[PDB]
Amino acid sequence: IDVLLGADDGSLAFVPSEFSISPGEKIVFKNNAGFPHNIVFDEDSIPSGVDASKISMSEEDLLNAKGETFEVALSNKGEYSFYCSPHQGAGMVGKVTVN
Ligand SMILES: [Cu+2]
Repeated sequence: IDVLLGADDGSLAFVPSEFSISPGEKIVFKNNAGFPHNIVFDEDSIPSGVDASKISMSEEDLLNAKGETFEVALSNKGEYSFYCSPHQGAGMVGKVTVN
């Protein structure tokens, strides 16, 4: 599935920000607008025994050009909360369920 970082009007949002995938399905996060952006999974808000480090960016890492992507595949089922670190307070957060 594809997920925009930033809406086409420059809003600080994931598009879409809530979605479900099947296990081992890849997510392509693409830098669209209002970057730099990143994608961090909340270590306290993912399925038990998942290593966040394996599925996220560092808080200190950035995508800073139009069309940079980050891709991940999730296999444990459950809900995964993520955010963009610099824009978290703007409300650039999301949630995926692996079902
Ligand atoms: Cu952002």
